[PDB]
Parts: sequence; structure tokens; C-alpha cells
Amino acid sequence: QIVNNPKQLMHEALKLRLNLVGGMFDTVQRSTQQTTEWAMLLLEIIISGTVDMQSNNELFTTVLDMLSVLINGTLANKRAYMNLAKKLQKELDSLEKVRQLLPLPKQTRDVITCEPGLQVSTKQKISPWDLFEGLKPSAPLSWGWFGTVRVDRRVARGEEQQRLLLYHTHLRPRPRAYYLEPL
Amino acid sequence: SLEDCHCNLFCLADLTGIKWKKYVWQGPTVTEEDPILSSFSRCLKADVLGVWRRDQRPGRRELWIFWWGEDPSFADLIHHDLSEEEDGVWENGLSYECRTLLFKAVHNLLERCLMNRNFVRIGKWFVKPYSEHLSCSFTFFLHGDSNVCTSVEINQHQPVYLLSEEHITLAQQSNSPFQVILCPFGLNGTLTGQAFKMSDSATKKLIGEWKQFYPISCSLAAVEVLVAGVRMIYPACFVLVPQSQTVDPQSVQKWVKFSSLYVNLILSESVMNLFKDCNFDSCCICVCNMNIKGADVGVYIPQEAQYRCTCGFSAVMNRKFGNNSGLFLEDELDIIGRNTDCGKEAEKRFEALRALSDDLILLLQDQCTNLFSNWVRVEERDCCNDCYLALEHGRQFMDALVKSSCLHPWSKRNQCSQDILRMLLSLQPVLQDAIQKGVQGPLTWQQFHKMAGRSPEPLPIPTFLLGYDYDYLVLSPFALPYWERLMLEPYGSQRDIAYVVLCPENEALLNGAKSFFRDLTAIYESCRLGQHRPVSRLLTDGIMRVGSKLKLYAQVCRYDLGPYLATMDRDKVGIPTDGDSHYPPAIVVYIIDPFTWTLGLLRCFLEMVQTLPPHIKSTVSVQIIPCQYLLQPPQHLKSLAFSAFTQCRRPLPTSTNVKTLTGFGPGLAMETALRSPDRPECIRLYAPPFILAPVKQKYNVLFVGYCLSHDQRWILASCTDLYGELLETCIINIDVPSARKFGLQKLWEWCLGLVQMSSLPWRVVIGRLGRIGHGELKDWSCLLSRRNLQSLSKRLKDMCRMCGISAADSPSILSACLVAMEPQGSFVIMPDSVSQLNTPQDTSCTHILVFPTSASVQPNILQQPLALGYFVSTAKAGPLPDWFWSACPQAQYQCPLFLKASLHLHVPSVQSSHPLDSNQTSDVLRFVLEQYNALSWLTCDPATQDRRSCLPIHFVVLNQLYNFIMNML
Amino acid sequence: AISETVDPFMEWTQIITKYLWEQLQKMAEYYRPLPHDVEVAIRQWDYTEKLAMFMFQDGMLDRHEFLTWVLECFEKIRPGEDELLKLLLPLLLRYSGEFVQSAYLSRRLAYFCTRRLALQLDPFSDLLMCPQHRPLVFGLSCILQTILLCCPSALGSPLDHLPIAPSNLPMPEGNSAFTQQVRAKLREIEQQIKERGQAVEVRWSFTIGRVLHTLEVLDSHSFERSDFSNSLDSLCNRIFSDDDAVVSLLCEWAVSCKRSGRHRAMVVAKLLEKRQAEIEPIFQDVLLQFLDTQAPMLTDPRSESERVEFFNLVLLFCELIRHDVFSHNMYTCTLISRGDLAF
Ligand SMILES: [Zn+2]
Ligand SMILES: [Zn+2]
Repeated sequence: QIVNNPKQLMHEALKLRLNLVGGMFDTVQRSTQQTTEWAMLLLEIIISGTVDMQSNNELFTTVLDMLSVLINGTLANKRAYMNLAKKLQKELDSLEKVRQLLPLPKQTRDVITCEPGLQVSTKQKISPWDLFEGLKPSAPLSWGWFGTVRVDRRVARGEEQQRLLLYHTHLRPRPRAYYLEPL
Repeated sequence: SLEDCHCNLFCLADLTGIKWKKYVWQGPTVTEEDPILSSFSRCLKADVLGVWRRDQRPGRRELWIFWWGEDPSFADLIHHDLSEEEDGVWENGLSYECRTLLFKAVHNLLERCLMNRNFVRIGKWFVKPYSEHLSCSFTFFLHGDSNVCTSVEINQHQPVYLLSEEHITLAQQSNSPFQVILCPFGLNGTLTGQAFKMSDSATKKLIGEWKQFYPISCSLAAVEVLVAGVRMIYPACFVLVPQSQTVDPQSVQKWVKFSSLYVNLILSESVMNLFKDCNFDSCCICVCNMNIKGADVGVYIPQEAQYRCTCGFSAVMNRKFGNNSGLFLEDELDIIGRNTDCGKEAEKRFEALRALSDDLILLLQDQCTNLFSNWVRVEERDCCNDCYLALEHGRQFMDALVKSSCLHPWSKRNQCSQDILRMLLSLQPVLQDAIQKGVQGPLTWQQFHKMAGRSPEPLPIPTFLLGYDYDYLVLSPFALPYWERLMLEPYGSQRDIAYVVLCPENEALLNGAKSFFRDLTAIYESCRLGQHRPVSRLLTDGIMRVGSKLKLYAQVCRYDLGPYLATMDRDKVGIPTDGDSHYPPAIVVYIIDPFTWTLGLLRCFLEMVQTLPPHIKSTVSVQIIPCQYLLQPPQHLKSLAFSAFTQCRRPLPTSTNVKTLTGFGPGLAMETALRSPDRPECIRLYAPPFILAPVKQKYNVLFVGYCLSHDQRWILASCTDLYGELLETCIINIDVPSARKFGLQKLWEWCLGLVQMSSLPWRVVIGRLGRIGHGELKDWSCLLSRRNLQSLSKRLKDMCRMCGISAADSPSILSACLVAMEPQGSFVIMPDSVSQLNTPQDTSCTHILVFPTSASVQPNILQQPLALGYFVSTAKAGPLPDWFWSACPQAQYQCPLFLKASLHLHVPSVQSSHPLDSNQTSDVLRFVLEQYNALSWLTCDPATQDRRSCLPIHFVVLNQLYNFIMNML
Repeated sequence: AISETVDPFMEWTQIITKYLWEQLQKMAEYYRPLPHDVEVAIRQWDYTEKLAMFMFQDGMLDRHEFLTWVLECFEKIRPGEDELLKLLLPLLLRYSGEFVQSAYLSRRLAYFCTRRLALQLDPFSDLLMCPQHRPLVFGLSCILQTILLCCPSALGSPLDHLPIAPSNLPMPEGNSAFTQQVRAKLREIEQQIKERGQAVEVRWSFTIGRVLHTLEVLDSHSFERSDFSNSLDSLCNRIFSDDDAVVSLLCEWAVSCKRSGRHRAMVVAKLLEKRQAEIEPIFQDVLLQFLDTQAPMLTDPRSESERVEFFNLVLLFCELIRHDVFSHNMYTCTLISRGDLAF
């Protein structure tokens, strides 16, 4: 009902539920896979935007406390900790606090493919171990991602204009100190 | 993209078929007898658009009535003595005066409806008394040919409580005066506590008269309140009572350490009567009379007889944006007034802000050339000076303190995207009912762009030019972070650099220097930027050591570096010598700065250059690196490597090596022409790492922008080419204790000096970083006149024979243009609300929209804004000068910036198809703004994913130069 | 290529940690009985650590495993070996940015940091004199401050072992303003976590039930058998927030005087009457104002039950005065001063 939708009457409707699971947390940690089953339930209701910082500053804090020792209950196995960490991230300012509970993730370089007016289409992820300068061509990178075109060399436009100026003999410019003088 | 994000806009109504009539009264040189107020209240109850105002002639007041379709009953709503003087329809044209009055008429009905929905008004704000309780302010503008639109500004304010019996009880026992918010206009008053009862005879009549104009609910009735030392009985329904990024600095600190109805009736004709089109914010001198005063402002601002100001100027709003914004002191004082009050405060502040060598300044502006590096508002005083007029007018009927705190500071005392849009959809029914008694909700950019009567797609991303092989390469700007992996090469042929480092004799700082520059050499050479080896003489890895202590830092600095810069071949036997066959390396002096002043360090460079032979001095550069980089915490190395390469500026050769070996010939003719006295010295050609790729006679476009420093003593200017090939900056001294016309003449000479060094016709587009003045427009119109630009074309022909034969080679000027950039501060777009990639997080986008912005519908200077265009950009803008955001400081922090670009001169086809030569002023802006976006992509830091800052590159360098002068001076 | 006939992040991170683990062992045992092998270790420790830092910024080796090894090296530091610790403190400052992005690592780091600070005290003024202990205290206090500021979800709590609050922890010198601002932010955030921890202490779950707790302990035996433990000789000898909780216990039985028991209802009056018996300045308050509100049905004297139950209260009121709990001299001087200002 909340996700498809008496402005704030449902907030207290859930803090009693928080008191329910606050009472029966000790029952939850007794089993092994039952730790996850009501761990995941509260995830989908938080991420939906049912509660934000402006609604109840303390409300958000209360669910976090429960979340720390559900994860601390994994260690006290470590592997079970990872077993659920991969199952928690597989779905995904308020997000800053949520991700702090999970472990540090692996980072990969991202390249932005333009694919042409000349707009941007997609983004590609490449591991940082494939980017080395020993190979002459680009193995992970493709030149067609950036819309590369090879064009023949030409003399610089600025250099040529200096040469063509020799036939003109216009007025001599100011010594660049004429501007920084009293009026 | 932002083509589906929600704005805060509402297409209120359509002006087709509208009709209006004007009724005028003349009086002597009680509200029931008055015909203007009796008719205004009577038509307001019937819910028809009505508005009244005063006229220049004393004792003259006029009432306007707007309606749609069928006429209302005019035999009853109009008093007997009132006589009409104007009967117009939409097909007969809508002047600006009518346009500004229609906006207030809509706001009159809108204000009435809002108070019926439990909204209380405090000045410009409408808030709900006790988050989804947010204050919203309405401003109007006419968008499109005939559609009338509004923009809602939503802000967070502290809670406000309606006055009740409980509040009064504690006031009587309180010795201190009780502070409360009064009126729809937010007056500041003290609650005396002498509450009234509705049964009283006085409040029977007082409330009865109040109900005629404002909708008052229906028990407490009224209360005595004292405002600004003047007491008055005021109804208790309208009274209100108020409620009354570090981790990095900290850890850096650590690293450093260890290593009454009559009164409110008059006010509504002065404070809220000003409801003008927001498109005409960028305006200047009145074209009709060549003055800064016009329209009906002669009655709102304290003779001369202006005649029929048809244009859209409004001096009331001119003083708002032209008080602290970057303007010439000569132009600003005209807007305010020297003889009147507040003229001395501006002069006193300017002098108090103030309270060396010429060649030092020239060195300073060379370092910023590279691509990589209170006052009470006048409009507020106007409201305070309006209190005295209204209160003294009101007090007469009954028979410094006021200017200080007449108005409650609640409106001056200060988010999320979901909650804001919740109120925006909440406000749609209110707007729907008010006009109807349809309206589109918060418009997306696509809907906003579609009804402008003119594509909502983002501007295309330009491609760059690089060198992969010995040939060129057209590459996307997103491939810059992989410069080393793809082994690309820049322009300028990899200039070679030999460096000297000055380091103190501290082991901790010495050891770090060797490793840092060893890493710098690797990244410099890994990129195809050339060779970064030190000076060929080997003295302990090319590091020179030194040894209050700045004096010790200078003696060895000058005594050592001054003079310093002033047959077996086993493997060679196999290969023969190639032959004699047919560019000295640049010298860079790296300076480490132990100090956490700097000029003390730059004083070496001033002393070294004078004691050096000319050929060595022509290529010598200085770089200063702080000592904290070596010790404490890489993207710094890539930025430093590219900055050093860009600053090289390889000099033009002084000899051709023809070896004529004969009396005379074509080779000698080039040589003797190369050494002519009129040829300038130190050409110093500029070659950047990359330039914009060309896009399909020959010409060029010069983009120049300028702004004054924090003091008006200096004019800072910068320039760039169409493709970013050239980039130069200038500083002009204007310090007189006429003062600006000479300064602008020097600037125009500098711009003329650049175009005349080429051999192809140019096009000039002039930009202004801030708001254009009212005198600068007059001065620029004289310099950039048709007669003038044509005259210098003929004067050029006389001097040069070569220009005489071929006109395609003479560096004449084909067109001129003046454009001013300033923020808007009225519209806001939230990227979070929608309707594969998420634009604001990982990409930069930019949309534009330009329209002719005519003053009315259906000699040298025409109307003030010729054409106007919005500049919506997701990418952040750099640190702008403080006066840039003075008008609308709230828009400074929003992520998608709104900027306004205006046209002022547009001199087309001087010599007699490019967009700059089209007489349609809308085509000129979309060409200038499109090139403004394209030049903004040259700011993409190779160490960074996207462009570091918004706008054109020339604007960005000018801003960097402004802060550099500000910080060190 | 040859192994084609595996995550590079995990394997290459393990090699560096194993290689760097050997360097620390060499340095530690050689300081206690300069040797040449230390210089060989020092050069390789200095360079390889700088190489690992660069690869960390490049994101080439796994962050979680590398950071986990760092804390394992910081928990093996011998007690009192500040020197060895000092050559490792800059590792914390360099990697302080990514420590606050996880709660597992911050909790491990805070418990290491809090315990170490307590050992050094047995305060800050004497330590700052020593050039050796000058950066350690500031380094340790700064890493603890930035943990809660950016990562509050990681804080029973590590702060339990620390006797001093982070609000008044020693701070680097220089700016008076900045230091005061950050101190205010730190103290308010510390209070935020202090109340959050209390809230979690009750697992997200007054005076009437207190007597019911004491009812069952007497009910374990027979009430007829007057045991030896009801007397205060055992209670007061082994002992001498109980005064504030016992004022309700005496009065609640007193108003419910329909139950009997008088000669066994004075032993608890002996407990708290001795604290105020030596008076012959402060005065016990809010006592008599409570009781006169609980007087029921004063308007109607037709019912005899409201009279005799109130008559029992006066007898309870008479006997409590002789126990000397409600003082009279400071009460009557207020009554003396009540009419003095009226005249
Ligand atoms: Zn010429
Ligand atoms: Zn005009």
C-alpha cells in the first residue's frame, strides 16, 4: 500500500513492528538461514523511500542498530558473512549510511562510449589489470568506442599566419607595458 | 539529459481573445465614498481581474479590468463618476504597461484564493501556519507568443504560529516587548497586549472594512500593536508569532603538526505592485529617452517630462541588480545617486576596500595564461524607505528607527526533491481554480521548450584533434584519461624541458624532492610530451640547494643561478655520417615553497631575467610547487606535466638559414623582411595539448571576455580563437583619483592588435562576465559602430600594399557582437524527478533556448535586450566572483546552473551565409551559445573524467586570473 | 596465458602482505638486544610500502584484504613499544580515508585505538613534553575523531574502554575557532551515539512493579517464620539510587492502609531516617504536595470509608514525623517568609 500511494499515521505502525523484531532478534540469530529471511524483508521497505531523513531522523537509526549485530551475528562464520554480502549487493545521502554496513567492494575502471549529433550511449567496465602500455595496440579499449578518425597531418594554423604576415607590414603592436600605465 | 526532468513552471492561461478596459478618476490635489476602492473591491468579489494604481498627475488614480469571453455586468461594478479612457482588445496589441498590470491582476486573484485555503501571506511568501509546510513565492513572465507562465520559488522557513488567546496572556506579564510578524507584508511590530472583543463597536466597523479587501475568517477579533514607534489597532486574524569535508582539513592539520487598513492599502501599491516580466531583468538605459529612468517608475522612485516609454525598462528592478554586481563606479553611482542617501556608503566602502613593480605584474599574468592553474542591498532600503511614506500617510488620516527594522527579518532567515514536487502538484488545483472561476502542472523541459514557438535534445559533444601516429587524430574527449595507454601525442611536437630545482638543506624535504621529480620525468615522457631530463650538467640529480630566511633564500638564488644560466667513437665506426642536413630546450626553474609571502619567492625570477643574455632569457619559465605535496598526500603529476608543457610557448625563429651566397634573391627578400624594425619581438607561438576538431571564403572568430577586478583599478580581459588555437590575456590599468571610456579604448586597441597580426578577415564576439552597465553599452555602441568598423578597413588599405590588391587577405572585421552573461535565479530543475546512463552523476549535459524577446507584441541603439537565451548546464561552474551571485545567491548552490545570455549590439556585415550576419537576432545567440559550450570542453582535465568547469575556456582563464590577483593582492 | 591450459586481486595482494610481513619482524627484534640488516630492511620497507600505496589508489589490489592485514599488524605491536608503532602511524593517516567507508574495519580500528590510549596515560600535558609521544597522542586522537564524524554506524562500544570523552580529547594547535567548531560537532554527535547505544541496549522494547519484585523474595519463606535476614544488621554492615526509589515504597503501602501490619512495618523506616538524623543549607522538597492531591471525596462525608481511611493516613502522617524525614525548620521558615513579603 505504501509504495503505490493520514499523512504520517503509518510511521508508528512500524515502530511497534520494530519493537516486535527488537524483542525477537535473539530468536532470529539462533538459526542460520533464518537470519537472512527477515534481514532482507526490511531491506526492500527501506530502499523504497518509505522513510527518509526528513520523516524520522531517529527512525532510520533504529533499523541500523539491528542491522549491525545481524551482520556481527555472522562472525559471532566469516564465509556466511560473504554469502549474504553478495546477496545483499546483488540488488544494489540516505544511501551513504546503508553502504557503510557492507564491506568494501571491488573497483573497476569505467569507460564512456560516445557512439555518435555526437551523443553518449553506454558505459563499459574494464578491470585495471588489463591496461598496460607494453602492447602496441589497445586490447581492452576499442577505437570505435570514441568514434576515432585518422586524418592526415597539416601545418598549424597559427604557424602559417606568421609566415603570411611577412608580406603585410601592418602597424607595430604595443610593448605590452603601454596598458599598465597611468591614464 | 534533462529533456524529461521537471521544472517549476505553470502555463497559467492563454492570452488569445483577452479584452481589457481602463477607468480613470481625478480627485482633489471614507473608503465607501471613494470610487476607485469601492469599484476595486466590488469587482474582486465577482472574481474578475481588477487592479488599481496611481499616475504621475497628482490626485489621479486608474483602475484596469481584464476578462475573457462574455462581458461582466459593467452597470454595477463601476461607480458613477468613473469614466473610461481606453478600450483595447488582444488583436490591437498588448503594450508593456498592460503586460505588467495583467501579471498583478492574476496575482490579486491568486492571493485571494490562497488565503481561502489556509495560506497566510508574509510579504512575497505564502506559507501555511501550523515537512510539506513550505513557503512558495510567485513571479510571472510571458513565455511564448501568447502563453502566460509563472515560476514558483519554494524555500524552507522556520515555523510560524497563528495568534491565539494563550499567546496574549504571557505578553502582559512579560516585561520585554513581544516580537510578532504583522500584515501580509511582514511588518515588524511589538504586541502591546491590549486585546479586544468582537462585540465592541470599534471592532464592528474596523473588521467590517477589512473584510471588503482581504478575505478574513469569520472569540478574539483584534489586538493593539505598536509598529516602528507608531501604535495602531490591527486585526488578530492576520497576526503571526514565529518560533522564537572537515575530515580532510583536520587530518591535514595533523600531518602538518607532526611532520490600519489605510496603511496596508497604500503598501500594496508600492511593495507588491511591482510584478514585471523576468525576461527583462537584463536591461539597460531606456531607449525612448536615453535615460536610466522611464516607464511608470517616475512614481515609485523619487521635474523632467519623459514621454511615452514604450519599451520594457523598469528602474525599480534596475536598482536591484545594479547595486553590488560588477559595474563601473561611474555607472553604479548614476543608478543610486551621489547627492541622495546611500551614495556616500558606496563611495566609503570602495575606498575602505583599498586601505608593486610593473614587471612583476607582467610575470603574474603569464602564470595564469595556461589552461591549468556588509552592504545592505539597495532594493532592501527601498522597502524600508517605503515604510515611512505609508506610515506617515496612514497616521495623517487618524490625527532612523523606521528605516532600521520596519520589516521582520523572518523573510531573510533560511533540501530534497520529493517533498518539493509534492507541493508543486499540490499547488496545481489552486492555480486551476483561480483562473477558471486549463493549467499545466510542473512542466518538463521538453514541454517548456515545445511551447516556446521555435530541439530539446542536449547539445552535441564535440571531438578533439590529437596525434596518434605522426598523423593527426579526431578523438572523443572521453579518451583523455587513457592518454598514456593509447600513446597519443599532442600539438607542438613534444617540447623538451631542462629543469633546475631549489630545495632547502633539510633531509626530509630533500629526499622527497628527488623521488617526486623522478616520477614526474616518467609521466612526462610516458605521455608523448618530449624529454624532461634536467640541465645536462650533472650536479647531484640536477637539484640546487640553498644555504627572515627568504633573504637566505634569495642570495644563493641570485648569486648561483644568475651566472649559471648565462675522440674515440666505438659504435660510430659502422655507420657513416648522414650529413649536415638543415629549437633550444625550454628551461623551467622549479621552486619549492616551505611557507605554508610567495612574492618573496617570485623575486628571484625578476632579478634573474635582467641579469641574463637576451637569447637565454627568451625561453625561461618559473614554476612554484608547495612543499606539502612532497611530504603529505597520482593525478597531480599528470596535471603538472601538462601544465609545464603548455607553458613552454616555443619562440618563433629569428633566422631562415637560406644561405644566399649571392647578392640578392627571393631568399634574401624573406630574410630582410623578417628583420624589419616594425616586426614585434618574442612572438611566442602557443601550442596546446589539444584543440577542437574542425566542422564543415576563409575567416576566423575572436571570442573576448572581460570583467573588472575586486577593485575598479584594473580591467581583466581574455581571448580565444574559434577552435581554441590562441589564448591570451591582458590587464589594463584604470586608476584615476572619461575614466572608463579611455579604459574601453585601450581594450579595443588590444583586440585590434590581435586581429591585425593575421592575414584573414575576422569576426569579433565580445563577452561580459557580469551584468553589462548602462554606460558601457553607450561606449561600446560608439566603438562598435558601422561607420567606425568600416573606417578602419580603409585605413588598413592605405598602410599595406598587399591588403590593397586582395581583400580576402586583409585582416578586416566582418561583424561585431556584444553578449553579457549573468545568472537568472528564478527557475530550478531537479534531475532526481524524471518524466541507461544517469546524467548528473557520471556525465555533463547542456541545453539552450533562445527567443527574440520583443518588448511589445503584435538611433545607434535599439531595444535593450535584442535576444535572450537560457544556459542550462549540469556541469559545475568554477568559483565565480562574489558579485556574480549577489542578485540571486540562492541559485549559487543548485547543481544544474541557470545562466542568461543577452544580445546588445549585433552589428552585421560591416564590409557590405554565417549566422553572425543574419538580421534575425535569435540566430546569433544560438551560434554564440553553441560555441560557448564547445569551448567549455577544452577545460577537461586529463586527470579528471569530465570538464572541470562550465562555460567557455576564455571565461575560465579570466576567472582564474581574477582570483590570482585577488589572493596575492 | 600459460595457466589458461582466478582473481588477480586476491593473489597479488597476498604476496605483498606476506613480503611486507617479513620486514616488520626484522625491524622489531633488532631494536631490542646500527645493524646492517636493519638498513636493508628499512630500504625495502620504505619503497615497497610506497609501491603498495600507489597500487591502492590505482585500485589494482583488493582493498578489504589489504586493510585487514594492516590492522593485524597493528594488533601485534608489543606493549610499550611506541617507537615501533610510530614508524607505522603514518599508515593510519594515509589510509584513514577508506577506513570510514566500512563498519567492520572501523570497529576493529577503534578497539585498537581506544585501548592503546588508556595504556599511555597510566595526563596529556606530561606526555606532550616527550618528543617521542608528541605525535602519537595527536595521531591516535585524530583517527578516533574522524571515525565517528564520518562513520557513526560503527559505534558494547569501543568508547567504553576509554575514560575520557572524544569531545575534550587533545587536539592539534593552531586555530581557536575551527577547534571549537569541531569540538561542538563532536560532542553533539557523541551524544547522538550515546543515546542510540542506550536505545539499542533495551533491544527496542514504573513504581508499582518495584514492590512486586520485593514481594516474592519475602514470599519464598513462610511469613510466620521471622528469619534473621530481615533485620538491618546484615544489610547495613555489608553496605554502609535507593533513596529516590524507596520514597514511593513507603507511601504507597501507607495510602493502602486497609491491610494491617504495624509492628513489622518500621524496619524499613529505620533505613533512611538515619541519613537526616544529624541535622541538629538544603531541604527535602515535593513531599507533602504529593499527598494532599491523593485525598479522595473530601466533599462528601456521608460515606464513612473515605473518612476512616483518611484517618489512617493521619496516623501514618503522625508516625512519619517522629522518623524525621520531612524537615520542619526549613519548611516553617518558608511559612515564616510567606507572610513577611505580604505585609
Ligand atoms: Zn597588410
Ligand atoms: Zn523606454
